[PDB]
Amino acid sequence: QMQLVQSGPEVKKPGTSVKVSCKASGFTFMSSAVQWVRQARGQRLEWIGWIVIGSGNTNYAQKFQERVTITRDMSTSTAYMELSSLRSEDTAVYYCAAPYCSSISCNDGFDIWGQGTMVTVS
Amino acid sequence: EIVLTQSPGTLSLSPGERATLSCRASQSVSSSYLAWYQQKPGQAPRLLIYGASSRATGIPDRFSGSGSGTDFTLTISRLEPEDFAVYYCQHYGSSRGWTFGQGTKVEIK
Amino acid sequence: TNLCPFGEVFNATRFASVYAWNRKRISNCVADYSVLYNSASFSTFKCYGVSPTKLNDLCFTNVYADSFVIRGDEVRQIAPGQTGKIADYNYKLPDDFTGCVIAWNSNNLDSKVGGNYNYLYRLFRKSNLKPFERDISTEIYQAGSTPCNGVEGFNCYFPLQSYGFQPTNGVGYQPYRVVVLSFELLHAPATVCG
Ligand SMILES: *[C@@H]1O[C@H](CO)[C@@H](O)[C@H](O)[C@H]1NC(C)=O
Repeated sequence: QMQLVQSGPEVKKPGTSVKVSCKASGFTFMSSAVQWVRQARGQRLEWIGWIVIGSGNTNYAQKFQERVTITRDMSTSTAYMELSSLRSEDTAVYYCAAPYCSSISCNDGFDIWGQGTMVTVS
Repeated sequence: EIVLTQSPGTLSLSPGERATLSCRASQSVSSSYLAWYQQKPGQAPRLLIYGASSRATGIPDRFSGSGSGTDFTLTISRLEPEDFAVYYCQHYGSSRGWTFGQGTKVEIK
Repeated sequence: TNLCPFGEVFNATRFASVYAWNRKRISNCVADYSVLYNSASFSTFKCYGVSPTKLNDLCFTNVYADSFVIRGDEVRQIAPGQTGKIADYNYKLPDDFTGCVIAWNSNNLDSKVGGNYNYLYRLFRKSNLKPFERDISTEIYQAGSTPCNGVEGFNCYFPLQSYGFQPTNGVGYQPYRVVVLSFELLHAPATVCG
């Protein structure tokens, strides 16, 4: 059974940073890119950016340009995301997601989503 | 960037009723990458359709994507009580994309 | 009795990316491997073939020198029977391989203040390489059931990836210049001796 496991809820002051982790299990991490999206309460999904695993390609959405950093630790098969200069406006649930397949990365969709991480800024 | 618009923002259907959701691109969106997702409150979104034309593994036969060019739709042959949910679509594109549409909500009538 | 031009490899001012090793043929000359062995300049001098102290006395019909740059940790992948991103997608040695692998620490020369991104390695491939197979194609790699249209973006990746080489990197992440000496005996008179 494929799983994505995210770090639990965290509360930060405005003007400070937050770090969110997402660990893969049951799947080769190198086989697929990992993407990040957030959902404010009552709001539509908003895409943040993504990372191609093993490539280090971290291009971000223009709205979040130089406000978010995405990295990965290959030895722990874990994606990481950091946000800087937090505002109360950034209070939201943040999610990681990925495709799932075995040796050939056959699935083009996003088969597995993490449980999500709540981030509150105040 | 590709901007997606969806309608109706809210739908009201009886259980067992056939349903359609619609999405239109702001501009001549390339190919077909309009994957569809289902979401329930307190839960992560789940993939239903990828390529706007093919079911994800484990998806029931009642779900199917359709459309082309700027106009894409999602259909359900009959609604189950389980199918009342918030729906989203996403355009993978050539990257510098992955924008989500505003989504739609389906309510029980 | 001209000396084999090892200086054209080891003293070279430019090295190939690991995705496309620069092969040079060595023939019709007198080899000296004892000068390399006793230089003590190399971080590694290991052989899977005839021991280097006897190798110098053994004649071959053809010797090849393949030069490239990799991370120091990646050096462990260059052996018969090995697997990994370099061993499977960039270069492979046969189980019957005869020859030696020599590594040198190039951080003093290949490092740049902003980092050195001019060395590429292959990250993706559809299948494992055959021994001594070389592939310089840059065609976009498809990573899914959907046909790739040749445009890079999603599940359409450029197959090559730049190294993050920097002067401040830990030793395992420092660049090393590596030369692999392949030896063979063909049905011909030997032309390389020491
Ligand atoms: C490279 O050149 C130096 C002289 O500049 C020499 O001492 C050294 O032995 C040469 N290395 C090889 C492998 O020939």
